[PDB]
Amino acid sequence: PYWEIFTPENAFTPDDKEQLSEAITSIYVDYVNLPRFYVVVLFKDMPKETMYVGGKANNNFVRIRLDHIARQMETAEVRALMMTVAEEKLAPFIKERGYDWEIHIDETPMDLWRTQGLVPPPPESDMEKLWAKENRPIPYD
Amino acid sequence: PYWEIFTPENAFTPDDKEQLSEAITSIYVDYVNLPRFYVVVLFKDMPKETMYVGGKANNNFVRIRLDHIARQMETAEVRALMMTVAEEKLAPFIKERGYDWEIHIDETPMDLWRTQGLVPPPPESDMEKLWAKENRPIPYD
Amino acid sequence: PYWEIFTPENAFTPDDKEQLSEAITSIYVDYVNLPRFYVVVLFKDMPKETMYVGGKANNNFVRIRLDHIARQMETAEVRALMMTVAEEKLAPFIKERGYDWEIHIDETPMDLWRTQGLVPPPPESDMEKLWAKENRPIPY
Ligand SMILES: [Mg+2]
Repeated sequence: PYWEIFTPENAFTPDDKEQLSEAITSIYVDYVNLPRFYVVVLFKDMPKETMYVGGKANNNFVRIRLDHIARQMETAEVRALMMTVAEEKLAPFIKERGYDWEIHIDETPMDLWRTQGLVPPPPESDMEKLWAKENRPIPYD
Repeated sequence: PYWEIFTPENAFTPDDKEQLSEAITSIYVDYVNLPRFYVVVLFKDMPKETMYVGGKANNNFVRIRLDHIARQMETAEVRALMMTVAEEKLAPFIKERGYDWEIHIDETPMDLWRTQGLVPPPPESDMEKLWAKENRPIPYD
Repeated sequence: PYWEIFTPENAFTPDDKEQLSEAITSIYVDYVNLPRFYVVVLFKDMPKETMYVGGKANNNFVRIRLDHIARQMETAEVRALMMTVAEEKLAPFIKERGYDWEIHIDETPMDLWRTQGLVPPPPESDMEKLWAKENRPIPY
């Protein structure tokens, strides 16, 4: 997963970002058994007067966009659950701190993706489980 | 709509950005009566020697990328019209100020999107018309 | 092609960025005769404690994402070749300098794309060849 989180400048401390990125990572570890290192979260500070909503600056706004590469979600129920779980992980840092926020996901081709130069193994394969156990990309054939 | 506009550092004043984001919002309001707050425009300043076109730094270049989430464009005619209107709104700020520029759009899944933790209502629904009237996301069932 | 390259602060000098974007550009020029100016590379410096991998800051990490707009890659072999050649161009600047790195591609619709306000010509068309030779969008 590839997460971008656009925030007001200095909204989050390093400890905040660690805790939030840990919560996001736990989504994929708990629900999909993904290797932890698949989960990338990029925090991007946005100065005042750079984020515009409906033609007006919103300096109290967190905008989230992510790509899902590793898996495709095939049912309405699973797709709704992903959005629900995402909101649960985010709420302590965003909603409950008074920010406005919005989030969307795109699904991108699994075969156009490399990590440390390696082709990630098939979903739910024994090799994927090994990558998850050691939490690193291990060369294989 | 989710717009990213990468510009040279200090290309636009806060007033420029408000006027441009307003022009962008008007595309969607005028043609379909979309809720205004669906339209997000993110301005990102890029310092010199960070944007490379054909292998050479171009410090006079505005690159625009957007996601369409709320609606799909189903005919060639509508898709061409969208690009035409986009160029019209952009021209006073970009082309006419001597910038080089390029723009593209991706369409992403409508059902993997939440605003203020809420599921946006169906297109052309009474609830969508209410969201547009109040220009706020209102909880519903 | 639309490339975003996220790096640790001050990882690359202007000369580094010039050479790397030239290498990336050579992919499309050499293999498909794409117009050079189609290839855009954006470098984004990321300060310490802004890139998190598996819940921990990785301050030694280069993340690459690109969109392919102009054409689609229709076979497994071509799609694999693209990733292989990309890794080859990147290695002298990233892998060989000791960074961790990751890359992925999305394919976006050809007909929702304009450059200098113009409709790009059809792939492999006579007009595309003129755009490539002059390396600029020629009204037509
Ligand atoms: Mg896409």
